[PDB]
Amino acid sequence: DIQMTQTTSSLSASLGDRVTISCRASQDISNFLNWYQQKPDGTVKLLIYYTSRLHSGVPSRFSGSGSGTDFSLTISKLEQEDIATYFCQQGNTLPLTFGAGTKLELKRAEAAPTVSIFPPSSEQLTSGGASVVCFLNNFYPKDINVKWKIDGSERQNGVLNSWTDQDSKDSTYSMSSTLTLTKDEYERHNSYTCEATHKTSTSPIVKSFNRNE
Amino acid sequence: EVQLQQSGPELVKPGASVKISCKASGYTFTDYYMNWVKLSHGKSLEWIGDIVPNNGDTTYNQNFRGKATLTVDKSSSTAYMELRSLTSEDSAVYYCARFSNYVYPFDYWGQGTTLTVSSAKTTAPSVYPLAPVCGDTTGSSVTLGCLVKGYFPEPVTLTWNSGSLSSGVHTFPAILQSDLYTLSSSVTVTSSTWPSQSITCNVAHPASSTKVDKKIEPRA
Repeated sequence: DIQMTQTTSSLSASLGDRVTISCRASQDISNFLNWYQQKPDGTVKLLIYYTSRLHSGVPSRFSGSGSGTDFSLTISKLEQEDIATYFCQQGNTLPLTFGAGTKLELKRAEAAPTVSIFPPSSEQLTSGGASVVCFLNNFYPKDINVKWKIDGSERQNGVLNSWTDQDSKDSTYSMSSTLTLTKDEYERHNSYTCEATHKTSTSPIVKSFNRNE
Repeated sequence: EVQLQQSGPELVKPGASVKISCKASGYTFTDYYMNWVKLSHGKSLEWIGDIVPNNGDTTYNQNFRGKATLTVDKSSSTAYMELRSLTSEDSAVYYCARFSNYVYPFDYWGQGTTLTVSSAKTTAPSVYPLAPVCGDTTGSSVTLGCLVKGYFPEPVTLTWNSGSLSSGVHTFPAILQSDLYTLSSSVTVTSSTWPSQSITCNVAHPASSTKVDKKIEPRA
C-alpha cells in the first residue's frame, strides 16, 4: 500500500504564526492528496483537496502545496479555532490511506503546577475502597512527573494518571493522579504524599496528609 | 447542506456482530459512493471500503475483508456497515463519508458512531466528593474534586453546579481500572467562595440512566 507519513505528531505555535504541516508519501501520488481537520467533538471536515484546492467554506488562511511524494498544509495566520488535528490522505491508489495526524497546540510561558491532595472520601471508605487523589493543575509545558509516597515507600502500583488536553482558555495542562488501595491497605499505613516534578523547579512540589489527623 | 446521519453508540460483547447505519440527504444519493472510515487511537484513520448505491458493488480495503460488510438501501438513501467477529481491537469511532470516486476527497462526513467491544457489564458510577484535607485551604483559592469510579461504558457527563461553574474546571479523561472506568474532575474557586457557597458535582451516566448530584461538604 502507499504509506503516508506525518513525521511531526504535535506542533506548537503562537496565535498569528505561519504554521506548516508536512506530509510524505511512500511513492508518487501525483497531486491526489487531501487534508482533513479533526476536533475533540469528533467532527471531521475536508480542508484542502487535490494538493492545493480549497474546500467550500474553508478560510483562505489555509493553503496546500506539494507534488509526487512531498506535501504540506500551511496556515498563514494561526487562529484559536485552528487548534485541532490534521490528517493528510492519498487517493492515487487503493486502498486509500491516511497520515497518522498532526496535532496543533499553543505556546505560552512556563507555569508551575498547583498541587492538591485528597484523602479517600468517608463515603468511599464506608463502601470498602480507598482512592487517594492528587491534582497537578495549570502547568506548562505538558511533561510532568508524579511520585506517590506511602509511609516513605514509593508506590507505583495502583497509580493511574490522566492528562487533560490543552486548556482552551489559558493554554495550560493539568494531570490527575489516583492511588487506588484496598481499604485494609489504606488503614495499615499512615503517611500519604504526592510529589510533583516539573521543569519549573529543581525541587518537587510536595503535598501530604496523615490519614486522619 | 449535505448531511450524513449515523446511528448511535454501541456496546457489544467480544465475538458478536454489529450493524451501523448512515442516512444521506441533501444530494442525489446514487451519484456518489458511500465510504466507511475507522478512527482508533492506536491506528489513527483507516479506510474500510466503499459501496456503489445503485447496484451495491463494493470495494474493500483488504485489511477489512471479512471484518466489514457494506450494504445499501438506495430507496431510503441509507448505507449500512456490518462488523463481525468483534474484538477489543474493533473498539473505535466509525465514520461514513462520501466521495464521487476514490481519486476525489471525502468531502462530507457523518458525525461518527462509537463502538465499544468488551465483556464488562453496564454499571453506574460511584461518585465521591473530594473535599480539601480538613486543614485547607491555606491560601486565596481552594480546589475541590469529584471522583467518578467504576462505571461502564463511556461516556459520563460531568458539570459543576449544573454547568454554572465552568471556569477553573478540569475534567480528566476516563481511564480503565479493574476494567471499569474511573474519571476525576477538579474545580478551583476563591476561598471566600467555599464552603460559604454550595458546590455540587453533577454526574450523568446515560447508559445506566443514572444521575448523581454530589454536594462537596467540609470533611468532619
